[PDB]
Amino acid sequence: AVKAPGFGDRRKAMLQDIATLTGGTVISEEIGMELEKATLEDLGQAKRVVINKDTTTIIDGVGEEAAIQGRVAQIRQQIEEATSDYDREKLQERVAKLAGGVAVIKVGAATEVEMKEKKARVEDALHATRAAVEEGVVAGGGVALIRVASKLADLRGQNEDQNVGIKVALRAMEAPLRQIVLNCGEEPSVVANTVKGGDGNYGYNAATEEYGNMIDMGILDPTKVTRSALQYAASVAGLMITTECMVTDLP
Amino acid sequence: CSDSKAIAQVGTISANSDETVGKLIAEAMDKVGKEGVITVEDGTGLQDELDVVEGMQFDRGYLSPYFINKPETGAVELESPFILLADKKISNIREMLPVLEAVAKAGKPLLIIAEDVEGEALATLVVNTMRGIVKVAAVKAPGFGDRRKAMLQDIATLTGGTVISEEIGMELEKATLEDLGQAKRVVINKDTTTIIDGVGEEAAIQGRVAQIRQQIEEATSDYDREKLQERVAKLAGGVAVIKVGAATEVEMKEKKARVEDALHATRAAVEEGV
Amino acid sequence: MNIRPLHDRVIVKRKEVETKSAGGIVLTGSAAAKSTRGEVLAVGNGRILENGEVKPLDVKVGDIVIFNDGYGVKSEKIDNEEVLIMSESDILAIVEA
Amino acid sequence: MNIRPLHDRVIVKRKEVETKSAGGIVLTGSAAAKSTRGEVLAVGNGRILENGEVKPLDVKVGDIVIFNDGYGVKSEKIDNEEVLIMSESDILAIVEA
Ligand SMILES: Nc1ncnc2c1ncn2[C@@H]1O[C@H](COP(=O)(O)OP(=O)(O)O)[C@@H](O)[C@H]1O
Repeated sequence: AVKAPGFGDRRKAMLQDIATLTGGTVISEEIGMELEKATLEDLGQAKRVVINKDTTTIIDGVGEEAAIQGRVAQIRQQIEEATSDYDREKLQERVAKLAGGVAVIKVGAATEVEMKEKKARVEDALHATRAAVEEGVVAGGGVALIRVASKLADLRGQNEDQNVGIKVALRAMEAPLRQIVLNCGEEPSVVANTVKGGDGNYGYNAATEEYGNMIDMGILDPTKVTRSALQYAASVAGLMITTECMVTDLP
Repeated sequence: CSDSKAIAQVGTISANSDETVGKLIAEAMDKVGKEGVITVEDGTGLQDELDVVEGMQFDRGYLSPYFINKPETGAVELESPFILLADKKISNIREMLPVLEAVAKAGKPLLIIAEDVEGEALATLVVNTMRGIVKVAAVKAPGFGDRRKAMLQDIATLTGGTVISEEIGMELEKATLEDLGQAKRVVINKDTTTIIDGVGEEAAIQGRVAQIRQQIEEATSDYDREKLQERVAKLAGGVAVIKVGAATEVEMKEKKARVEDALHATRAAVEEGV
Repeated sequence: MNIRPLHDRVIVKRKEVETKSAGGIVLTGSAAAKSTRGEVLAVGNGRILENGEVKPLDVKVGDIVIFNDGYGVKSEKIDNEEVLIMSESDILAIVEA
Repeated sequence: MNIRPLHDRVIVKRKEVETKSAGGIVLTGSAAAKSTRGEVLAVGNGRILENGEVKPLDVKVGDIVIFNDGYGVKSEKIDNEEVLIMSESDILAIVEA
């Protein structure tokens, strides 16, 4: 005997998972099934089960996959909701436990200071890959923004001021690349130019400090992150330059 | 200021030349009619959105998921049901029972509204809706005590039933089919309840809306004006909500501020002209 | 395997009717629920007062009866089946065919 | 389908609710009065007291009676009808039409 998996209501939902998976039926006190009366057919079946101090495990369900996959598919309607990822972690967890699997990456390090930073880069890469998978990828090294900026050169607005605003943005999309170059202590003007001289995915490889095709060099930025970064930057900077006055507490 | 064009204009002007907002308000004011309510909340996504709920709908869900009829959508549909309106929370099924037996012989489903429905009653009710003895559903009354008790009479007169008030000489054990309210349809999900085409007299409805207009001029502004007109909307007109899109929270503040400004301004145009 | 009640005591098995049936046609019930009726399996000698004699137990056997469930009744289980033991004083009435 | 109560016990149906006008002074009310009267459905053989054999109850059937209801009265449902089972000692006097 083991406690049921989650906190009460979510867990009550998870009992049905276990039930349909093992071809058994949940005994629900709030219905006209009583806890005292149950038959051998009410029980679920499994190939084997294994329990330790930590987790409980079912080695297989004896229930047919039609009904089961019916439930894995029908939980997908529950996947999108106002709760963002809070539900998604344990819900996709649920879906996986029924269909897929769960994975955990243990990050190795010698000392705690290395451990924290290393794990940070790992979680970063995880988010990045999920984003890549979801929205696709574009050429890295900040060559993306500059590449689209070159396509927007003919874009103009309602008045001259708006024109200048557009030109400001297009200039600012060069920033990431110039900064990447700059951290090497190299001419951003020259590299940015020789990149603007190029076409397609031609860009600067900062680790090898040489030019080349980015995608062929396996330098990839998930489209989602470039898209988001640009969108968010413009959102706040746009408002921030409209400031004619500032009010605060006294020093 | 009358036509939706002009409304859209003053909206646009007050909103600092955001035309979208101006058109949105004119559109909303057109859809919910006069007396209908328009409010604005922070939007999930980057684009502006206008939501419109027509008629009588309140925000409470089915108390048990087992009540579900006609799934999926996890919804419960009752065709021409009886509405039961109770001022008190329902614990025992004894006090509950006579009216329910009266409805089961009646041929019709039953809808329940109270402070709450406690275990013994829910359990008995669920088992009975499961056995296929009766089609039934139960939801909480809309507001906090004075608010909900105030809205119970609204829903009552809308559906032509009478609220059972322990605080008057009606006790729930003694209840009649005439004490029950009637409606064309009712639809309930985990979130909201809806009463479609209530059978209550148009006389009674305009009577209670008129009776609420005396409450409209009440000396306490903001929410009192807001939540009261809300009730009115539910009886006669409809309710609308404008969700403000933004990339970041500061942009959300700026846009939403401009939106409420445009909202008040358009209302002002309707009232006093331009 | 047959137990014989003594004196004023009788032994009956309750019929499980799944309670009510409230109060008319037809409803179920959740709390305050249990079989209040049953058939008499066996009967004791009778009451003893003043030793006028032992006046038996106005309740014959294989009668269908209504009774009150108090503390006085206790349930015991014979082979394969649970049955209850009570005193005639605890018996309210008898149904006739 | 007549059920017979045993010994001193009789079975009675509860009488009506609310309040009279009593000359006109009395009107419906929150304060509840619950069945202090009833009509008797059936009656037992009689009481047996310390060799005082069977004394036939002084209460005929279809009599209208007043009673005080303690635990001694039990509520049971016969023929889908709510009824009370009580001892004649628990029964107060009887009113004539
Ligand atoms: N070897 C490389 N050569 C050129 N550009 C690179 C290389 N590695 C990463 N980049 C670019 O630098 C950026 C990485 O920025 P990083 O330092 O991880 O901070 P953040 O991810 O928050 O911007 C990515 O856009 C990537 O395209």
